[PDB]
Amino acid sequence: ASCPVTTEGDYVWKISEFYGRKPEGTYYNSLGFNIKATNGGTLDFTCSAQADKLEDHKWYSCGENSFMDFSFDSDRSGLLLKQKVSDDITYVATATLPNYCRAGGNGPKDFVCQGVADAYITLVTLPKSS
Amino acid sequence: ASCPVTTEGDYVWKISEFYGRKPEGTYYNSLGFNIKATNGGTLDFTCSAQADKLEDHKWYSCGENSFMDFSFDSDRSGLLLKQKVSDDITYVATATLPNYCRAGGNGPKDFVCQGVADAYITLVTLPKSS
Amino acid sequence: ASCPVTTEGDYVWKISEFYGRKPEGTYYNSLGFNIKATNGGTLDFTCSAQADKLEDHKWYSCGENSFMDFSFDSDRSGLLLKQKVSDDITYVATATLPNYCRAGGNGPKDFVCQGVADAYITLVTLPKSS
Amino acid sequence: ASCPVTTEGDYVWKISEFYGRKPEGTYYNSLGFNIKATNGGTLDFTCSAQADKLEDHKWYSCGENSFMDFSFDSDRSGLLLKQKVSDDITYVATATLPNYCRAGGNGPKDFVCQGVADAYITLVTLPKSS
Ligand SMILES: NCCCCCCCC(=O)O
Ligand SMILES: NCCCCCCCC(=O)O
Ligand SMILES: NCCCCCCCC(=O)O
Ligand SMILES: NCCCCCCCC(=O)O
Ligand SMILES: Nc1nc(N)c(N)c(O)n1
Ligand SMILES: Nc1nc(N)c(N)c(O)n1
Ligand SMILES: Nc1nc(N)c(N)c(O)n1
Ligand SMILES: Nc1nc(N)c(N)c(O)n1
Ligand SMILES: Nc1nc(N)c(N)c(O)n1
Ligand SMILES: Nc1nc(N)c(N)c(O)n1
Ligand SMILES: Nc1nc(N)c(N)c(O)n1
Ligand SMILES: Nc1nc(N)c(N)c(O)n1
Repeated sequence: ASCPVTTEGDYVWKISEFYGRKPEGTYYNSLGFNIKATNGGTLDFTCSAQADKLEDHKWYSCGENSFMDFSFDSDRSGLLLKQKVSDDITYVATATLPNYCRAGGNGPKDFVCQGVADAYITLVTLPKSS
Repeated sequence: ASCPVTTEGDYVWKISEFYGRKPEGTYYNSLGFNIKATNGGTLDFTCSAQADKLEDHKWYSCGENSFMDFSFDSDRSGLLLKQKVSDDITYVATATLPNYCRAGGNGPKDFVCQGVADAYITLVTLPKSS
Repeated sequence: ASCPVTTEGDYVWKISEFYGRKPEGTYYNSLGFNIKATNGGTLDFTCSAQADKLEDHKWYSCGENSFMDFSFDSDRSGLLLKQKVSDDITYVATATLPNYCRAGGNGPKDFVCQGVADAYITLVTLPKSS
Repeated sequence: ASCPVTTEGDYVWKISEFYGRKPEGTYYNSLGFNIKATNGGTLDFTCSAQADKLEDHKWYSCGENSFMDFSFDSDRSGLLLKQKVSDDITYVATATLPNYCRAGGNGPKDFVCQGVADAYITLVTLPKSS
């Protein structure tokens, strides 16, 4: 409404249901979130990754097939998405995914984090080239 | 080259590695194929479905998350894809996926089919509305 | 240690990282948890299900391939697992999966639940027959 | 019947619907097969792997969660399975998966292979230790 955020558009997607697990309270071993189109299109999918230790500032596929890559900066809960549409067109988008972490019960430094608010991202073309 | 087929374009995708299984030599219980962008974009994924009995002229998701649906007419090896880009824009596309079936060994009427040639599809906008 | 729970055995598995989403604060649309062997075997996997509305007291596969089924009673956070080992042998197992739900941000009655403690299940043979 | 093969048992599984793709007619980039219990138990799943280049004599998980690993010797179409049941018990099993390869259409040296017969494997305990 009067929120300083655009919540609909052909190049605007909603990010929701952020999850992550920090098995030792530091790095994530599991991270994910839902991505949905806002323009009445069909797109609605999970973007996630797992590893013994997930890295910051590293591209992960959103899934086995996915046309989308993502990267995370855990220090700022910052998400970066990338979509390469053609040889010459790539979109990127960013957001903060606010979340709350609490003890998960599976070890003395095990924490699980979940989103406390949705975020909206805008996809914008990267100049060809850098 | 001199083939009566367009093999590159922003709205042209390559279909390859068609597979299917007909457990009793009639209906499919498993069907799939690979879809790849031709314009240098990243898109490259598997579209598939399984059921005790897959139906002709029925939409199946390409995968759990997928932004794409497909339907198959097994009588003509005809594929139909659909992509709903927005409230008002939907693309559809069609092709024939030539294939060869041979005995699969898992029952006396078990046949497995695999693609013998790639196919190229063109995505075109459905008039709003029918 | 002095806890009234068995945490290791060939037929004892650890349940951890319970998650669930209640989009309208009532039924789950997403539920899952991790299952791990305690006896030094390799088994370690996710059991989950999604639907527009998940049902209580209904078997869901743990995953596409899984040899395990589960059911949930949301009124008591009660889990039931079933493993059919042979024509004549089926194991079942139960537990409570304690969890905490909090607002998820994706709608005014959206809640996300996560496990606050691990649980241990014991697999026991169902008499042949009921 | 009078076949020199055991087709049923608690430790005997049926292997069927072998598939593989050799993009350049040499190494596989995709390999898979179905595994089913013969004793009336529920087990029935796909074991597969993909990579730019799959390696011989290397363990691959059967799937993301799987309790089973496999390895393949492409020179003899030989399959090896491994199941670690406990700290001290591991089963292994072997078979030949007969198959036929034919041109797949997606490049001049692209071949796709599919099983021509089912195979039966027997799981047997590895002595503790080697
Ligand atoms: N006129 C067509 C506008 C809809 C384009 C939306 C593309 C979003 C994307 O996948 O980045
Ligand atoms: N100028 C942008 C043209 C590239 C658009 C390709 C969209 C293909 C699709 O997902 O249907
Ligand atoms: N002596 C063999 C004992 C290990 C059996 C564990 C089986 C657990 C299961 O999948 O239910
Ligand atoms: N008496 C119980 C016998 C059934 C055991 C089958 C175990 C097969 C496996 O997962 O290797
Ligand atoms: N929706 C969802 N949330 C999660 N925490 C996980 N792990 C998962 O796989 N899917
Ligand atoms: N970590 C994680 N979060 C999610 N939301 C999902 N779907 C998933 O599979 N994994
Ligand atoms: N005009 C247009 N641009 C895009 N980036 C996409 N994906 C699309 O479908 N149409
Ligand atoms: N039937 C089928 N075909 C395919 N090409 C793939 N990837 C799949 O998962 N299933
Ligand atoms: N809901 C849910 N929870 C999980 N722990 C996982 N792995 C999953 O895929 N989905
Ligand atoms: N049943 C099946 N066969 C295949 N060739 C493939 N690729 C797949 O994913 N599933
Ligand atoms: N290569 C391959 N073969 C299969 N039989 C299956 N299920 C799969 O996913 N991939
Ligand atoms: N006696 C027995 N041995 C095994 N190896 C397994 N898996 C099982 O369920 N029961």
